[PDB]
Amino acid sequence: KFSKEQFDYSLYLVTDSGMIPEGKTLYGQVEAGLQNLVQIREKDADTKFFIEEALQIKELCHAHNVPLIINDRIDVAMAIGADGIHVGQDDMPIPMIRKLVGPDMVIGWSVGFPEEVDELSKMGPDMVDYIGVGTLFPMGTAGAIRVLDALERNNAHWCRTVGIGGLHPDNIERVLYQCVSSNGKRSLDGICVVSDIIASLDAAKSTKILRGLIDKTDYKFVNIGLSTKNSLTTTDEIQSIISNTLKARPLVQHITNKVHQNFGANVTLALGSSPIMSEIQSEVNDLAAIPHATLLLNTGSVAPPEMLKAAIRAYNDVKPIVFDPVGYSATETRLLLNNKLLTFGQFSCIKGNSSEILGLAELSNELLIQATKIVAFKYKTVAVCTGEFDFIADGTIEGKYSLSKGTNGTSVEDIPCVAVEAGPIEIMGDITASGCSLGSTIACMIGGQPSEGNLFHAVVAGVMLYKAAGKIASEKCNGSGSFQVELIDALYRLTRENTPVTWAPKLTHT
Amino acid sequence: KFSKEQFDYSLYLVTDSGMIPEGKTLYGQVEAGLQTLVQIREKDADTKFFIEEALQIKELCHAHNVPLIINDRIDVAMAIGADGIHVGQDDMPIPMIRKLVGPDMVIGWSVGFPEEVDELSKMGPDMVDYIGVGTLFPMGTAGAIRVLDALERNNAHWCRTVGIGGLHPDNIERVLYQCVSSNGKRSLDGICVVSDIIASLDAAKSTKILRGLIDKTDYKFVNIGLSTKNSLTTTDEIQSIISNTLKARPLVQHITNKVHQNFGANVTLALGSSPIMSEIQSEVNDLAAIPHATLLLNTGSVAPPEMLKAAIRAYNDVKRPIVFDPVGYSATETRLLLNNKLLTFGQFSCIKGNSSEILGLAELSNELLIQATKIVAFKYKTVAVCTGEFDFIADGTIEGKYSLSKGTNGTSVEDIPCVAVEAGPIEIMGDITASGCSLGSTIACMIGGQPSEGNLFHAVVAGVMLYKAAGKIASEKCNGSGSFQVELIDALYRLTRENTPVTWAPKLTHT
Amino acid sequence: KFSKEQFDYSLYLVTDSGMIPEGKTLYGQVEAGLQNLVQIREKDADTKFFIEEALQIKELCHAHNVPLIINDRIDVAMAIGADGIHVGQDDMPIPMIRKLVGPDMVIGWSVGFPEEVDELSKMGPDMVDYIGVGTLFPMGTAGAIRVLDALERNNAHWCRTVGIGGLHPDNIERVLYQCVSSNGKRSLDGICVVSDIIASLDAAKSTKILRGLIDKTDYKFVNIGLSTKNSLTTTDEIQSIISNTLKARPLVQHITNKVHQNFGANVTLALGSSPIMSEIQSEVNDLAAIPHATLLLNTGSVAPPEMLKAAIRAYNDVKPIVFDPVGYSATETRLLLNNKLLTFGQFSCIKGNSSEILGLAELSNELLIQATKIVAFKYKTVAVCTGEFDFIADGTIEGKYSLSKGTNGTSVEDIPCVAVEAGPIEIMGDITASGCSLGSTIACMIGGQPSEGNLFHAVVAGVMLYKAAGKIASEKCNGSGSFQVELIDALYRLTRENTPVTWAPKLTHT
Ligand SMILES: Nc1ncnc2c1ncn2[C@@H]1O[C@H](COP(=O)(O)OP(=O)(O)CP(=O)(O)O)[C@@H](O)[C@H]1O
Ligand SMILES: Nc1ncnc2c1ncn2[C@@H]1O[C@H](COP(=O)(O)OP(=O)(O)CP(=O)(O)O)[C@@H](O)[C@H]1O
Ligand SMILES: Nc1ncnc2c1ncn2[C@@H]1O[C@H](COP(=O)(O)OP(=O)(O)CP(=O)(O)O)[C@@H](O)[C@H]1O
Ligand SMILES: Cc1ncsc1CCO
Ligand SMILES: Cc1ncsc1CCO
Ligand SMILES: Cc1ncsc1CCO
Ligand SMILES: [Mg+2]
Ligand SMILES: [Mg+2]
Ligand SMILES: [Mg+2]
Repeated sequence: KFSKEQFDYSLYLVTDSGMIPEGKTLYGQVEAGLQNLVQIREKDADTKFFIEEALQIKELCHAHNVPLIINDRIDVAMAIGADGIHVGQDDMPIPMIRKLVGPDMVIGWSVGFPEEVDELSKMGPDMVDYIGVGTLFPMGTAGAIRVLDALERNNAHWCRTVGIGGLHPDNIERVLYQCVSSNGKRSLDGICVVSDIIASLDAAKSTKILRGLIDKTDYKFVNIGLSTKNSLTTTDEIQSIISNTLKARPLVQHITNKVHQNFGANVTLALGSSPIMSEIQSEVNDLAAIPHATLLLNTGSVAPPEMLKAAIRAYNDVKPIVFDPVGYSATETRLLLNNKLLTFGQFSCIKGNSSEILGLAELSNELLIQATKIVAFKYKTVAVCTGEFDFIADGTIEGKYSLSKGTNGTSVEDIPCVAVEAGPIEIMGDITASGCSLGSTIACMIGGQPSEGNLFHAVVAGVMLYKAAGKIASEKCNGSGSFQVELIDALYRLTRENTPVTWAPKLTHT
Repeated sequence: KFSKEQFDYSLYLVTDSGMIPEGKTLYGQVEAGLQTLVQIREKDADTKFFIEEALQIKELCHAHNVPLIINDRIDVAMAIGADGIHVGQDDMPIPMIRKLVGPDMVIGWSVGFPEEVDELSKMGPDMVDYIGVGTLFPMGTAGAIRVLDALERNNAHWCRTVGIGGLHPDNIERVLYQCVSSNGKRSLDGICVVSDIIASLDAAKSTKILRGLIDKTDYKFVNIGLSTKNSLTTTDEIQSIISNTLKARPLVQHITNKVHQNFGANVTLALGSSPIMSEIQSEVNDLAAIPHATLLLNTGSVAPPEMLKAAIRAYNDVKRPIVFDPVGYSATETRLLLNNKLLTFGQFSCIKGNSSEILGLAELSNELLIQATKIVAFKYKTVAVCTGEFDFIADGTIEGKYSLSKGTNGTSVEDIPCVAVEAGPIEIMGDITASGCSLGSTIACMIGGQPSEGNLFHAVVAGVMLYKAAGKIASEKCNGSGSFQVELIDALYRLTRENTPVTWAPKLTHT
Repeated sequence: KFSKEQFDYSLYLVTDSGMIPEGKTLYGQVEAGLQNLVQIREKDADTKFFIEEALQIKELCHAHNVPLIINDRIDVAMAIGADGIHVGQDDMPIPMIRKLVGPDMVIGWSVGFPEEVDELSKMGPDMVDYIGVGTLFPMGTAGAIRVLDALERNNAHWCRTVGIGGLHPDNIERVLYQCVSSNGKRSLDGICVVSDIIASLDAAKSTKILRGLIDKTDYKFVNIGLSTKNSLTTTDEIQSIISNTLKARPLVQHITNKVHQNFGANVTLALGSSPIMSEIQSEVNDLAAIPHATLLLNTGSVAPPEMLKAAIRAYNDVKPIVFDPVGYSATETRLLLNNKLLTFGQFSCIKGNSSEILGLAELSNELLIQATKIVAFKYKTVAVCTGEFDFIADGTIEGKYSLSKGTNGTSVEDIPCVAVEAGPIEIMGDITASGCSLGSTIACMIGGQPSEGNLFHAVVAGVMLYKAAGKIASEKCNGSGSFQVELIDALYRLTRENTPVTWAPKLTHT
């Protein structure tokens, strides 16, 4: 026997016999990754060849102290004395299954939505002693969290969790990283690979690899210091962020809709850094390669979800993206298109206005502080919420993740959030590409940071310089038209003078 | 719950959802059908829709007092208080299953070979409390008996049986009828039907029609007297037989190899009947419709199994008689197949072969040929003829009788009527070609002549004399091979027109 | 250099790069069969990869003392100093080629017809120093000989010959065997394999194999003594042929047209041996396997050339066929169908009447003796020519063949030919299947022979017993109809009495 409690879901290898590399058995693979938990899925063979393959492997496994788990069948295992069974949502009811296998056998369940964890919990312990969460990629992380959360809300502590579907080395760290509860108390208990150890020409190696990622603790997703800063941003600091980004001249690639095209192009080389509006898929790897490049990502744009994914990755592969979802919560179509981009990579910063920043937090004023803080954490990013008060929460937690210990209780309630204001300036809401352009700005700051830089300040820097240059234009203008041209000026000037002690905006604490 | 001893396998409906007539449910069909025993096959669906589906039906059955059985899915079975579970030769080991389901519950097993009945028995009672015999048609009856036998050679008296695979109304009586143990003590306990109640646009009526056949007990496969005759054929009888076939002038169609083409052509119109040598398919249904038609069937011939099955079926659809001459049952791999295959296309009125061929058909000296003839003629429910120095003529039709699992009231392969027709050494008879093909043409002509009140046995025995008779004569009147043949045909031509069987050379003994 | 005269064409390996078994080079193959002459054919690559592959191999070869020969090119070789070149009929003119490569270089030519050897010879020596004869199988042997003959008729002694196209172990002996001149002086100088050594998984082995066959001397094609008998057949002998074939009961399979079907069936078991008319392809191997089986082959029959080839081979594979070509020289279609069967296997005996026996000899009375003798030799068989005098020539030469030394001068003029007569019996020409039935007879004799038997006498036996039983019937009959039935009798009787001292026919010498 095994005790439910000795079940280590670290790296959970689920098989699919029909996809084995030639000149290699299944026993041959499952052995390799055993030397670096295991379930069997055979939804096709003869339930006798099933029982033979299963016994042959149940013994390999017990030699390594690891248990064995079976699929759609509740006859087989029983008949071969297996350690547990894992059924999908359209397989057999969870009560019936316990009535046969009785207490003492690990029961896996596939959970995609939360109405399912509400069920899972309306059954108590000794039924569903774990679950494999939805199908991340073919819902992604965002959905993984709606679940990890219905767990806490239901205090379902007995049930563990393993992430399943789409997992690879080119995305594992990220799944493990942003797949933490909303309260930060519960993360994922493990990962399920398939086409990664099974279909591998050398499963000795690949299993080592996926181990390297799984029990590391450090997702450095961007080459900029992620340390949690509690102390407001200091004049000397904003000053050096600018001095950096000027000395640096970040190449900021703009994938964006058409209105912001010219505007943001200037707002960029006004900040004294070169811009590139390229929506060509073959370049994305050549650009992201350039010394200080930085990616501005706008939604709505005329570009296809293929090339957006190509870029989000092209940069992540080299370690800093700024993402502007506009609207991202207006129409059905925008809703999708964003959520889909949001599973492609890991973003350095998500900047949105009060509608967008509530939509992402999953639907006033204190509210907007609660909200930015969610979105900052949920997507492990510095989130920015543009308004009369720009709020700037930091949810990156230094790049830390763990298995099922979550984050040392660092909820979506207690992360560093701030406030940048200079009172009523309605006439910033009456220019186009205004928020899109706070993006180009935030973006230039982040790009100019060196390794030892700090990501939070570079954003909090950007939001000042902009709110600052925005108070000015608003004064020196006759309306909208001129407002824009005086804003681009106020930026071109504010920066070359580089004397932050001047700047309009007051920086509070949330 | 049911007691194993309460399962009536009569009509055993095994489902397959993915073939339901539109504007009809499964419940919908399985309800007309319970107006016995039901099994549920879902080798595709979701184990959960499965379970819901299994429950919807378990009630339906229990309402008509009939039980339900699952398939491969032993868990589903347990899970829903299923009455039995039926698994295949490559599904879960029987032991394992009994370990989980434990006694009280029925276990079906798909059997097809005898090696499998042996295993079945080396496990004894309370394990496999019934089997489903192979796939009859896509092996056949021949190989259903091979198992029915191993079952009796292993007194596995607990194990019930059901025939399955290809079972339709155009072949159910034949299957029930010739699927009996070699000792005539055990027959099939019931039938499995699938495509025929389910895909029916009127399951209500298809179930009735399958009842009709299944518990009836009379397969009148040929429109001739099948009574078990025990007294030797009498001269008055062989005389009337001839008088009948002369006066009715039977049509004898000849599917036969190329040498026997002209020979038996004459041997036929020399027996006062007309011969057709047609291997045309379009025709068969037209010919076998002629008032006295009869089919003589040789092998090796150039025609395709397609047309042969076309023809065998043709005549059987109309209860007209078939004569079968399997050339070299073991001659060569290829012929072996061909024949074992045709032997499952219909119900023969007579099988005729030499010693080798009749040892081939009995399934491998002198007393031996009597035993063997009795076997071949019982196995395939027919009057079978082994030719040699002595011709032996066993009757195996048991009067067209069949029953369910009561087999045949203990009438084995050993105590059917077998006789014998010798007239001394005539070596010169096998030294002419188509001699056995031509004994057929004769047997074919004599059965052709028979009317309803006729009698199939005596009619075979008639032709075997007439032949061996004209055999003796031709031999005495020749000077070689070539001359022998022309004296034979002539001997026949004369013998009959004078029809005085008081004269004839050949002595009719008992086996 | 190599001297034309040191060129040993034993086993001539011509390449086709594009058909090499994986994990095996071409160098890798050509080496193997070198350790057990060689030409290169590359009608596709770049004439530079050609020149590299060629040099790489020209050196492998010279290490084994073997020369190298090239294909359609007269530039390459020259450029790579090769030992010879082999051009087809649609390649470059043979004069032009000599004008470039000049004397001293072996020039191969592909010759299929004889108008080509007439050309080949209208050029003298030093041009075409060899030829590869037609394309045997995809014309066959029969055509190989029309050529080997236009050689002699032209006394072209300089030119050697190699057989090419279709050669394999399952037919090599036969090609080498019946491919002898008409005068017996010149046989084939060697064989060309391709898809046999090149495409082989183990070319070490296969090259050994094709060597075993090539420089052996003994084609035992039938399990019956082939010795050349000069002494007429003796009564005691005919007597024992019968005693044998009766004691034996040969299973004689009859593939034949429909008229002879019944007749010959009797004429068979009259000779007290069992007959089988089977035209089913799946049986041919089961029958030919039976203790004393023997094949009767009739033309015209309703059977397809596929199943005829299946049988001719099925028997040859087990070692005795009797072949009756009727007509075989009437219509265009018959003409083909026969010539085609005549390349499928090796026949123990070819029985034909005076039209058929002239047609085969390639178009009176002395003539018919000259003719049967040709056909007997040409197809390395005992040929029988039915007439008023049945002639019986023996052209098997004991199963001997050699490379290019032919047969020790044993022409188509000087083989054992005889004559069986019993004067005018017109009424044998007025029954059907008469010659077809001499076949069934000849056939039963041959079948009953044991290893130590002799094939010539068994035929010469058959032709008596038949001419004998034919004189009788002709006497004891009223016309045709009865003639047949008294003939079948005379055979049934003649044999069981077995007292040859009686028999009508006189056996002369041709
Ligand atoms: N009433 C106000 N008072 C002070 N600043 C304001 C303001 N309204 C807008 N802003 C400033 O302008 C920026 C963006 O404007 P907004 O809140 O409308 O986002 P948005 O996504 O709608 C821009 P777009 O026009 O490209 O869609 C902010 O970052 C903020 O600093
Ligand atoms: N030695 C013998 N003595 C007496 N009768 C014999 C005999 N051999 C054959 N016969 C007779 O000839 C008929 C068939 O004999 P047999 O069975 O040996 O031929 P067969 O089946 O090989 C015919 P085919 O040539 O079509 O294959 C019978 O009616 C039988 O009585
Ligand atoms: N004028 C004659 N005198 C003696 N024998 C003769 C004869 N004419 C035919 N025969 C005999 O009959 C045999 C075959 O007859 P034939 O020479 O016509 O060959 P064939 O191919 O024409 C026969 P088929 O009728 O089957 O086509 C010979 O082997 C020979 O012994
Ligand atoms: C900066 C930029 N990026 C893509 S196009 C473009 C405009 C060239 O002036
Ligand atoms: C008897 C026969 N059968 C088909 S055709 C035929 C020829 C007519 O004498
Ligand atoms: C001898 C023979 N061969 C194939 S059929 C046949 C006729 C069966 O009497
Ligand atoms: Mg915006
Ligand atoms: Mg027979
Ligand atoms: Mg002929």
